[PDB]
Amino acid sequence: PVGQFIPYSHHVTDTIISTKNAEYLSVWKIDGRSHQSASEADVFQWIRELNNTLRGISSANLSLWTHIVRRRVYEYPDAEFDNVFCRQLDEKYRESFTGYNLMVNDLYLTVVYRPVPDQKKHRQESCIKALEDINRTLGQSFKRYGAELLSVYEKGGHAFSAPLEFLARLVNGEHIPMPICRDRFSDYMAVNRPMFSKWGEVGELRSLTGLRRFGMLEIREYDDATEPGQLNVLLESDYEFVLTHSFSVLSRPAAKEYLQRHQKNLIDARDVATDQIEEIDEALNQLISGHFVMGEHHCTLTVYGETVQQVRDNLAHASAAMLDVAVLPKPVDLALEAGYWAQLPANWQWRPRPAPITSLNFLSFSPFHNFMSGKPTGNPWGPAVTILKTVSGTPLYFNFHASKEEEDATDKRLLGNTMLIGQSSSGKTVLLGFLLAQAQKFKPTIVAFDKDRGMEISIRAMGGRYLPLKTGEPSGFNPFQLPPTHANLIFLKQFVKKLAGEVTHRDEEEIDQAITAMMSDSIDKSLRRLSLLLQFLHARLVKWCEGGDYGWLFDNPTDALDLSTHQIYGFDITEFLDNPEARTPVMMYLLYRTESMIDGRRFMYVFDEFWKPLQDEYFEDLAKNKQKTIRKQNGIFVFATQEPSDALESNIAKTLIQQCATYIFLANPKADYEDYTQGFKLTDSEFELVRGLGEFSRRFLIKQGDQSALAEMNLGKFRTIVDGETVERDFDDELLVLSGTPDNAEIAESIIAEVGDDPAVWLPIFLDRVKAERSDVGSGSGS
Amino acid sequence: PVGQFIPYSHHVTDTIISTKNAEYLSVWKIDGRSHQSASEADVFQWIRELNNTLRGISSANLSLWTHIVRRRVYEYPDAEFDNVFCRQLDEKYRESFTGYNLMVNDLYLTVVYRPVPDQKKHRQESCIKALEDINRTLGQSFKRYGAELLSVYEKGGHAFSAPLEFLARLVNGEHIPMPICRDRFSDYMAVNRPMFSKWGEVGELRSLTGLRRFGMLEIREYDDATEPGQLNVLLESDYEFVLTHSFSVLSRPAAKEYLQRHQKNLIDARDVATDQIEEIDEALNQLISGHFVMGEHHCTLTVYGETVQQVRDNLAHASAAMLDVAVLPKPVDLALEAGYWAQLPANWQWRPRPAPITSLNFLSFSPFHNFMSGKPTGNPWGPAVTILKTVSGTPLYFNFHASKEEEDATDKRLLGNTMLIGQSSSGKTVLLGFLLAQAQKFKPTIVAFDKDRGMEISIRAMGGRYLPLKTGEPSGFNPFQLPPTHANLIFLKQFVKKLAAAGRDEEEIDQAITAMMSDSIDKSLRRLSLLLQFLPNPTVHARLVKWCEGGDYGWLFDNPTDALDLSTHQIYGFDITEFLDNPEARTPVMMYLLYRTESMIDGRRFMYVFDEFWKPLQDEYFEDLAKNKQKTIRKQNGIFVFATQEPSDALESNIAKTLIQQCATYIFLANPKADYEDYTQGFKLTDSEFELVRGLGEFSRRFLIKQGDQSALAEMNLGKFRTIVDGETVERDFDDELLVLSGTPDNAEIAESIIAEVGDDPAVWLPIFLDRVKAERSDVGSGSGS
Repeated sequence: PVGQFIPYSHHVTDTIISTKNAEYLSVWKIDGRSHQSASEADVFQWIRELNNTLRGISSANLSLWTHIVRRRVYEYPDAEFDNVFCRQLDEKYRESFTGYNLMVNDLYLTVVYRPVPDQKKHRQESCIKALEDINRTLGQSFKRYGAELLSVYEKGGHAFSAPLEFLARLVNGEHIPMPICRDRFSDYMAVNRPMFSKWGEVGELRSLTGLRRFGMLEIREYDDATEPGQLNVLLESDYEFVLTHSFSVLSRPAAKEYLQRHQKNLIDARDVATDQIEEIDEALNQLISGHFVMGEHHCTLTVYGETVQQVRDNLAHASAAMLDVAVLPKPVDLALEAGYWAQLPANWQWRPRPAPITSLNFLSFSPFHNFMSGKPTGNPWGPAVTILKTVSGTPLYFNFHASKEEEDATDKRLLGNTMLIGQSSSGKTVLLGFLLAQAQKFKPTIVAFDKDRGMEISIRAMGGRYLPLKTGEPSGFNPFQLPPTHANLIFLKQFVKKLAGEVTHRDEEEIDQAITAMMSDSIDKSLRRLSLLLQFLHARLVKWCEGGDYGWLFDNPTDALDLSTHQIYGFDITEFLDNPEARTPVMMYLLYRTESMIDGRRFMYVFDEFWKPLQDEYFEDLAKNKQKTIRKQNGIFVFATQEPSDALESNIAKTLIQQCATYIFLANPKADYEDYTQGFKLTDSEFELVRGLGEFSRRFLIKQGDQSALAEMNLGKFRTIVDGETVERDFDDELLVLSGTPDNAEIAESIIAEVGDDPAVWLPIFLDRVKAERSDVGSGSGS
Repeated sequence: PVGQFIPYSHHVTDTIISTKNAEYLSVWKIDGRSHQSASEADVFQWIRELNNTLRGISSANLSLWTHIVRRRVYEYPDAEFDNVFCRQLDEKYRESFTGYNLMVNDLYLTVVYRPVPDQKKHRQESCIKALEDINRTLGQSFKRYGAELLSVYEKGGHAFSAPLEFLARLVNGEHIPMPICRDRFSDYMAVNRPMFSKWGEVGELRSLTGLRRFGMLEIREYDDATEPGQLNVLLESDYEFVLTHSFSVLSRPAAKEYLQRHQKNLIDARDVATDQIEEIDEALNQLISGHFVMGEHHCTLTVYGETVQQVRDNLAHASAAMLDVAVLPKPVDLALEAGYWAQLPANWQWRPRPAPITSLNFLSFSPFHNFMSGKPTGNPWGPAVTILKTVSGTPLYFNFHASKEEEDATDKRLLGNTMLIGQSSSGKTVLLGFLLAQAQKFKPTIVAFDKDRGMEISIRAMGGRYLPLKTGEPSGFNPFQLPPTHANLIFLKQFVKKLAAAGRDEEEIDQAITAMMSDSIDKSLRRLSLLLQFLPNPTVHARLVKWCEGGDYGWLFDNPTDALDLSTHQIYGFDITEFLDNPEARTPVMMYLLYRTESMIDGRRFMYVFDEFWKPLQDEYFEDLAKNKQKTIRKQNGIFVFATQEPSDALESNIAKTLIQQCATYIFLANPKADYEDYTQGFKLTDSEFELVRGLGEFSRRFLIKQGDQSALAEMNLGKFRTIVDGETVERDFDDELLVLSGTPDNAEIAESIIAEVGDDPAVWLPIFLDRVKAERSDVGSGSGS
């Protein structure tokens, strides 16, 4: 049958998996350091640190199985928006990938402990303690690597097994979420059994997504040298394959005996003393000195597909890309019937060929892969944008919340803050408008604070509120002046930031309590109450000058209910570089209102030049306490500053950098310098990349946690429906997200003054008309 | 398994590999000598020179194994052009090759020294010295044979050891690049494992690319009367075969004793086969003097294919083609298995029948005769173009980077200068355009100096500039001379070459003119106008103004700048049509053009193109800068290609003879005139190659291509149609012979139309205007006048 060939039986604890041969397993899901944004000394230092780690995690009680699974992305739920602009953008982006081969490649590392009644239970508990020590040391040496211990999807429904299903994805060919029952896992739990041909050419695998066929390659006689990332040319890899590097650790005297027999072979060659006995004696010296640790090893690449000519084509391309880098893959005959059963990490019996390798040549073969999202689908929301063009590589799946320095991981969901920095108008607002437009698939309510009349047409076409501020016109927000919790506290803050220990600090709290007790008795009084509050018990200055603050509650009604009608809200903080005269009270009560509003969804506070308005100590107290409370309770801050080396002088910017998850560096030219390496936590290669992309390349360095790569937008794509359609250029709905100020501002104002409700169906029609007039007559006629 | 049948062990030195029985191999690749160019009686002289070499290194430790491998060439890449006209020409030429005679054959020779603890190391260190001596001898003897000693290939990505890959090709069936590693080669070479069954079955070879089958033919006859090319009739056939000849040298007592045994059985005892007893006595005295060397020799023909009826058909067709040359093949039974392991050059065990033959009957059965075929890959650039219609169908794979007897040091990549010889432009311009398009395949920086408005449509459609430079139109000023880069020396040389024509060393006077000209820093047309309006204050500004003629339209001086894409292109062209000396017109404009285009690109693909190359290079400055420019530009990846209309007029000069001496690929087009003591003296042909060039004809564009020491005829043949395609609606080719051939009244009107009638940078105005050329000239042009 099939159940005798798969050795697992979960009977111990969360991370450890027992079996019938009394072995124990523990699976890690890693997404390692990117192999595109680092120097050669950095990857050499990484391999040296990993070898110094694995030198202690040794001594014959260990088997490490590194799996590199390149898999299609069937789990991605591309869905609808229920507004026509964002659905049009999703349609253009989804069919803007003309054969991009959307595959993601995750890593796994299986740690297997094998030692060689109540005493057997004691030995089992000793293996549990020993493997927990191994897992603790491995997690302490994988802090840069993003290695989540994979006993993490527990208690979903009725006790689902997370160190399982990866051991199903090897054996079934599809990620089936395994249930834990009081039974054995080898009975009939692994459902989709594969079958083999009688000659052993290509095996078949009857999954639920369709019948597949697979072929394998075994690596033998690899090169005597070892590049650190030597076999990373199989990550582009149009294969949907599974790579398995098994290293079962041999002890020191067993490895010394193996080199003794190898020297006996190389010295008793029939009159060919090939002078190769000078590096194996050096290897014996490194073994006795303790610099190495050797063990048995086999590498199997199982490439999947269908229509066996295509499987053989993939096998031939894999053999070509392997022999390019000086390893020799032999194909497999009927021993493939054992080789797939050598895929599982409890398979010393059906092991194809145990080549003894040193640990440096094992870490040099599986060091780790390029950059993707560690959770493509599975975030606290859905995946925001399937960003293409990690440059010559996989997709991105850009998320606002990925990871951070994982200390005290409990009592928090995930840090979600992002810093979308870049040079002034060099491709910042188009990316921010695109991300805020694409994020609407799981219903957030974004609140934006602009730089200078930017992102206007995007938020206005999304259905947003977007009041544009001018401070002279009476159309503006009014002081609401009715919280029945700490009206005295907000009267204190209003008095001190209206006079602008402010000036003398003499009994202003008595003025606040007097105006509260004389005016508010108790609830639901109108502009009579607001007029008493404005008049008597900005303040003295506008009271004696009559000019400069018309936009506040100066015979303006209580516009306080306007935070349940729309979803996107937008305020222009353009003419407010004169803080703390005007910018900090306005944003003080705006952030007061919009922080009293928390609707449970992702409240995305979008800032443009966040260091400009937040220049008061009240916003420092908010950037401590409110930032902790909002990044706790399903809130997301999206900053976009422009001059970060001019922003780094304030400590508010420092404490907002230190609590920010994902960074985007867009178009920083050579005018900026080595201060990206300190504060922003970069290496030298990442700053070299962001300075070497140039000025008008419109691609950005994305960095999440300890991973970094590049990303583009690719606004040139076309599709083929039956014959090859026209080139779309992604230029329809591109001037609406770029937000050129005069055309979009004038036409948006005039056609919200022409048709009443804010349209997604009628605003871009005449917006397209008024943009096409300029873009056709002004740019084609005169030459 | 198979690891006991394939006898190889580790590399011992750079070029010598080992065996599990302590034999030492060294693999040469022999780009063999071209035999269908001189095959009257010099073939016997080549065979006698090779036998006089092989008698020197007789050395009964030795065993030679030579392999003729016909391979269906797959490594020639598809040519992505990123153009429209040149891509159309590449598509038309690629569909022009349905001529099924692909399969380049390459010839290898493995020298196997078989030497019959620390003493074993001494044995190895003596066998290395002996095989290095034999390698030096065979290198000095195969100098004209295009030899290359296959070394350990020190950078593929780490180290890739490539005499081993050919040793893989005998056992695997494809060029598998075998990486050198910490394991003997007997355990990991045989990737594609063979299979054999029983009586009535040919061998199977289950490769990853597809299933293959193979049969074997064994040479077993008592034939003596051999010719030096008796088995090159298979060198044009289509089997994808591997033909192995093995010759292990018999020792002198064993050779004399077995020759005594065979002569007792043959030339004596009352039958004697009269009269075959005469050669044996003098040959026995020659063997006691060593003039013969007898050796165990066998030969197998492994014929590859698929669909075993087709393998049996190819075996029967090879049987007929070898029965044509009085050789009797035999099919191989179950000993095919052993016979397949008879191909690897360390197996004296699995040999079919080690019958002894002499050295001349081994060097005559398998000499290094080869149809000329260039490198498909491996050249430092991309391969240029394949051209068929050579000696018996096999393709050529033309390449500029072909070796020579020069390069005493291996400093540059490969010598790559080329020149065409032909009279009256008899289809020269079409060949130069057809080479320029397939050179535009791998993006070069072409600079051309055309003769009389030729190559103008090809350059203009290829993304070129093509200054007309003519003293006859209402326009014409295209020269600037304004910014100085090598100011004092080069503009001093240009001034003294512009004014110095009086019959007297005005060098310091011109130096003071340049010193008063440079006023002061970074000046424009104001500075050039100051240079024009400097006072006379003898050889003076008078002849300068009167030999620019005043309002210098055809001339170089008194111009504005023409700064428009002088460096941001890929193809530049100039004309020297109305340029002849007295007055000195052609030399300063050529000096200025070579000076400005010297430092165009230092490092990437550069190709100087010259038409009538002996015409501008006449003065002594051109000799000095030609020698220095060759010596410093051949290292900086700048190759040349010349073309002349007369051989004898080009051989009249001396610096032109120096440039002839340093070329690397000659293409002799067509000469019925054929002055005898110029082709064989200056351009270095033999007598039979010159007779070939004379008998080539006068209008057909069949040309003798000679590169290295190989020579073969070729025809580019852009006049051939086809018979089938996927879109079965049209199967004839007609175009692109009227755009590269570039008749000057067509090119003048194409330039006038691209200036005034339409206006376009790329080749997008072309095809209806090509109809406006062709159909309009055929209907209302030549035939119907008025």
